[PDB]
Amino acid sequence: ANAVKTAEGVRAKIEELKLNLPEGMEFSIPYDTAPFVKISIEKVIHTLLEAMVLVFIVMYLFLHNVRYTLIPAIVAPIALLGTFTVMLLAGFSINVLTM
Amino acid sequence: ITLVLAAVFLPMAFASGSVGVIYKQFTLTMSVSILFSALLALILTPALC
Amino acid sequence: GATAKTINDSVVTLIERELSGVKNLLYYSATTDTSGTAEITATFKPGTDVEMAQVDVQNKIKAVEARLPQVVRQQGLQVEASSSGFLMLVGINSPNNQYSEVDLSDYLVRNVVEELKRVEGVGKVQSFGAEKAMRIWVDPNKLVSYGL
Amino acid sequence: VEMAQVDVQNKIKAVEARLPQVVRQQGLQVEASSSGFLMLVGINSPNNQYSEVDLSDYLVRNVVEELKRVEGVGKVQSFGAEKAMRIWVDPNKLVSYGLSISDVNNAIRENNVEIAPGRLGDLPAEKGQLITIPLSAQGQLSSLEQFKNISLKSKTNGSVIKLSDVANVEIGSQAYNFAILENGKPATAAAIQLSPG
Amino acid sequence: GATAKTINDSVVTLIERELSGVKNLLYYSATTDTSGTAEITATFKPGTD
Amino acid sequence: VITGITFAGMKYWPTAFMPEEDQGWFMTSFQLPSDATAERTRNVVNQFENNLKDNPDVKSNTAILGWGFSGAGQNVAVAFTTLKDFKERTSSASKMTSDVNSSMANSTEGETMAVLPPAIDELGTFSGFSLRLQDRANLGMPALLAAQDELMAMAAKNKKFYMVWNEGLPQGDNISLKIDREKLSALGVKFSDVSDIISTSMGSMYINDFPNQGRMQQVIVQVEAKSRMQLKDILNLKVMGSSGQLVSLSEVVTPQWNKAPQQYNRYNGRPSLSIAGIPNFDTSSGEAMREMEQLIAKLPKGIGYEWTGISLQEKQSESQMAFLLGLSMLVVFLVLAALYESWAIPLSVMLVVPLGIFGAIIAIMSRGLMNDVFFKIGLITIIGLSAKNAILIV
Amino acid sequence: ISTSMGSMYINDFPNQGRMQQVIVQVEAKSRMQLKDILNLKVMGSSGQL
Amino acid sequence: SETQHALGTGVFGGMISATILAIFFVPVFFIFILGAVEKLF
Repeated sequence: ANAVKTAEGVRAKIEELKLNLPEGMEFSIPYDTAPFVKISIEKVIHTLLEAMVLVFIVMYLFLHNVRYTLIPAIVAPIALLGTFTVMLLAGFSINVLTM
Repeated sequence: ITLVLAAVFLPMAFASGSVGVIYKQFTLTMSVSILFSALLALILTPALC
Repeated sequence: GATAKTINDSVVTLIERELSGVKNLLYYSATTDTSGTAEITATFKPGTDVEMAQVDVQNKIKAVEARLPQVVRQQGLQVEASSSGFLMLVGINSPNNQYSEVDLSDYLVRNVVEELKRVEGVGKVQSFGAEKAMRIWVDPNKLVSYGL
Repeated sequence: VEMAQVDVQNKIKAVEARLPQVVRQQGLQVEASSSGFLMLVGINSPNNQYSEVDLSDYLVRNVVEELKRVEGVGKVQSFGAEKAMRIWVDPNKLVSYGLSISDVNNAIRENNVEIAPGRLGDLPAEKGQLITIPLSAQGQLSSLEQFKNISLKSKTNGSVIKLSDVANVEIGSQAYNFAILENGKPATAAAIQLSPG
Repeated sequence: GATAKTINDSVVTLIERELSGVKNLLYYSATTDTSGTAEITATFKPGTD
Repeated sequence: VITGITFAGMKYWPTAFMPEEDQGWFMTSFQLPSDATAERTRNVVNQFENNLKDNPDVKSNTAILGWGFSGAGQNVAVAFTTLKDFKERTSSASKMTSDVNSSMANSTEGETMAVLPPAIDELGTFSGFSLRLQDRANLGMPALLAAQDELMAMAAKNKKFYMVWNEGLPQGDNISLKIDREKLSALGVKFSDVSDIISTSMGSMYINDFPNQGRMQQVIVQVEAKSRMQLKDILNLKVMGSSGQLVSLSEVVTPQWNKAPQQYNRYNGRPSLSIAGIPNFDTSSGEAMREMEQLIAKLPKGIGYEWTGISLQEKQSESQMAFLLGLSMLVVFLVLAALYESWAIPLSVMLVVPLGIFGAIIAIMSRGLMNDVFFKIGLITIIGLSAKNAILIV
Repeated sequence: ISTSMGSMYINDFPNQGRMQQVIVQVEAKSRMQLKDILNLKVMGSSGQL
Repeated sequence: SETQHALGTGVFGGMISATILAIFFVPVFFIFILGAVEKLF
């Protein structure tokens, strides 16, 4: 099962039950491990974007022109989109290792 | 080069234990990425140039 | 009705012997204490169907049911999928102390635990409290004095 | 086979409570077909020193467990009798003291019992408790002499007697229906199957 | 030979407590009437075995 | 020469399995001695909370008293300490674990171990090596515990480990009443009476359900807490007799105190004891486990060991590195031979892999990173990329 | 009739760490002929076998 | 960042060394291997 889905469902249901709580009783979530997963995924995505930017700068300083560099640049996103399609077809998930 | 790089990653996908699952992600992702990039290199880049 | 040693001798050892047949079994361990219960955890090969393993342990553990102590048979054995870690801790607390631990636990079990189990993907909800019940604290001296 | 067996288990559970009490006590044994057979390992007593029950006990306690430690060995199954305690009562002696077999059953059922262990200092506990200690008692009997010393009361005259007086107590077979002989002498055998794949 | 309330309190609720935590469940209903019989139905997600 | 240096570095450099990362929370386990009530464990947990109140780096601190990942009882507690966000927090959670251990070692009654979350979501409960010390020659539980004491003594004087301990309930004392059946029958008291008065003295007994506020709840009858706190209370439980004169238990039961294990653990069908350890910094998880094996080698005959959890997977990973790294190169050689219709041209392309390893191995050495799975993946990637570069010219 | 001629399972006892059945039956010498069976004595309310 | 460092340092060093040493060794490997093969047969 996916941790993020379970955590969001638990929190949504708790929010729903806050209406029926008797006065003087309060809910709390002292310990949740869900956020770190999102933080790690976002950090990996940011690192990927920085890698694309650096690769583009490298191809620019060697090819000397934006027109030349745009040709190889657009290959990368399309290949990754195809990989996303293949991951959906096979059953793999978006995890830190895949990214 | 495409075939070499794609073939390099396959063997470690069939490993045993947790490391097998760990290596499967990298093998699938990188091999499919390289194959799609090679397909685009012989298809899109010629027309773009 | 048994001490840790007795449970180990007549329950844990008997049950653990049937694990050899189970397919895709990596290792198996067992733990018992002076609590009247024993837990046998079997680990399987990475990347395997948990439900199939559960049913194939349930089938194998019946070989010793006849040989298992007669007292153990009635209570039965529970085979279930096990996770080693927690995901969320949902708590109820009273800032004003209006409700005590007993009342908070009773409310949590009555109105929340079942609802949380309904959440998508939830595997288990372990409540560290208890429900309310009628406790009769008997004094042996009075009973023996009255002949009861 | 696993799912067929599970379905059988699930369906037979409905009518378990309506079965005879003795049948429920001994239990219903559900098992799929072998589907695997590697070899048979047998123990025999050429000297005739030991009986079938002793051979089966020595196979179960000292041999069966080790034989499953070999790679590829699974479901080692014995074909021998299981030891048990047996009380052979004498009706003539039973009526000599005016007793009945039901009295013997009641006496053995009452004197031989399991005492529930507990903990001194268990929760809830009186404030100021410093130590909690487990405590247990032995109610069951483990030796023949204890079972022979079970006390009964003569109904005719009231003189206390013992289960030894009205019965012979010995460790024998749980059932005597089947016997196994190797070349005409006591023996036991166990089938060793093959683990899947 | 009992009221609907007795069966609901002593039979339906107890089973429903455990029946909530079953995989692939979509919903579950329970019905008790004045015949001594109670029926608890559990509808699972499509495609479940 | 370069190939020889690479081979030596690959063989003799320390190895690990997975780098550890700060996930923003840690776990503290408290294990008071066996003769401990809830009050003492509560006092220890309260001291831990009080110490953690001064830290400006702790967001939430929940404590579960009575439950532990290794056992359950009145001397076991587990506390979850959540840590604030890294941007607003400068503590390096490992430093908090170390500081908690140091603070709780000096003035606490029982063991208090603060540990980091495991690298993998469901492999183990701590961040360290887990081992099972097994009695493989029917040496007996006391012999296994003596071996366990010896091993702890040897591990406490080694620099390759930070803290090695045993995860489980401790050995403890017990009372074993012996009912004198001879005097029991002489006084005319029925055995069932004693078996039922002792059994119900300290044990909860459920009877029936009752409706409260529309819910069926249990009805439990138990002896009052005052009469089940001391041995004299139970031993003064009078029982009826044939003559009609009450007889106390003390007349018929002889108390006996004996020391024995409170928890029984078995691993792979053998009696076993579970041991956890945290490797010391400048030592990898493989280096620590190697010396753990060496230390266990000198233990008494008949005692074996077996790694479990994330140690067994680490060994599994280390074992198949050679086969994977050889078969990958063989696959590249075969593919190149198939493509270029030669057996010598692929050989030239396949002689650059050692150069690729030369530079990666030394980079990880310079940065101080161990030989983990990520390093192996990088090695495979370099095998591919060096072949690409060689092919471009060849 | 069930206990004298049929095996009666009453409880279990510990033999060297293994729980084993305890059974009661009549001796062999007293259950080989029909005459002995017809002489089996049953307790009565009046107190006479 | 620990996982990123572990995944990156080794491959960084390996690629640098591979490129720098290969650009000068692969011609040497080719000449030596091809000459030896031709001479042998």
